[PDB]
Amino acid sequence: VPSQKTYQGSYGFRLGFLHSGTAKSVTCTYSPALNKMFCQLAKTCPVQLWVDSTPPPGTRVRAMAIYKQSQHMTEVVRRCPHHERCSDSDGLAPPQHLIRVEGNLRVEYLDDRNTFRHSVVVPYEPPEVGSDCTTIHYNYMCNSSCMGGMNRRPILTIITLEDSSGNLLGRNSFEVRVCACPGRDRRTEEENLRKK
Amino acid sequence: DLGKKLLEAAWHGQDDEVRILMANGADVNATDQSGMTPLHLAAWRGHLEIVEVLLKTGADVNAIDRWGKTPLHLAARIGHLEIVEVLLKAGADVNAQDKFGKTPFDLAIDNGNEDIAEVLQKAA
Ligand SMILES: [Zn+2]
Repeated sequence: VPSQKTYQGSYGFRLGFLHSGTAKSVTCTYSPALNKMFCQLAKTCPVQLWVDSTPPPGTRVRAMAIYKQSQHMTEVVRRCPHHERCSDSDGLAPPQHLIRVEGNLRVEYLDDRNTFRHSVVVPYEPPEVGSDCTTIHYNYMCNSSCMGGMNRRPILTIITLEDSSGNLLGRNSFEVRVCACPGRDRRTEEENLRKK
Repeated sequence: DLGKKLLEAAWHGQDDEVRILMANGADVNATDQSGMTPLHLAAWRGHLEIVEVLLKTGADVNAIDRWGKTPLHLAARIGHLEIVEVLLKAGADVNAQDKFGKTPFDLAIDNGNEDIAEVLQKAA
């Protein structure tokens, strides 16, 4: 069962997100109070890799979804049958994978031979000149509400920094809700947290 | 634990959340897994207003992380000029060496931050 434990590690690995607010038409927004991303289906979700020191060439960055609730954590997170069969692949992603990376021709998609879990992995590259972080553009390809799939169960995304052999260098995670109205839902869930 | 929440609020730049946490006395001296304080994190990300409120609140301007860096080290490395200026005014130690033997000036030089290196040398 995939670890979700924050592990900043020797390279001081953290995640950053944009400040996108809660307006009616927002497509991706991150709640620091909830450590939770709210986003629309198939829209660009920028995730920033911040490191205190640069990991070596050959380092890779893996993303994987798991169910947040203990009673569901052993079930593989997959797209629902409707979306698996709707012929919407970009030509790189297998149609069953929930998480895609856009804009990177070196992306690789893994179906674990033993656990059957899906993940998507790109080579780590240092920030561009002038930039302080490396940005990966993720897409989530089912709504949280998809009945044949996540069926309204919250998920976590786990981002792992790995060496070329798959050994752990660092780990971070965040909750995700994929929904029609991310701004509205972020505003609602943040108001609920204030009450509890 | 309000210290852990303040670390993450300072890192993500949530001014309103930082204000609420500090209004509840969240520990400004809390440290994350890398030994960074809220002041370190805001100095790294470039959140000037959060840096300033932490300095008004008894945060140790010269706290060191697990690699020996102070907040001024981070601001000098990344290139946050206004934060460098306010850290210096608050008593940041220009001579502090991290575990690579580097002062903030050295990190400014190493990262091509010319204007900050000039500021730091005049304050040496
Ligand atoms: Zn679906």
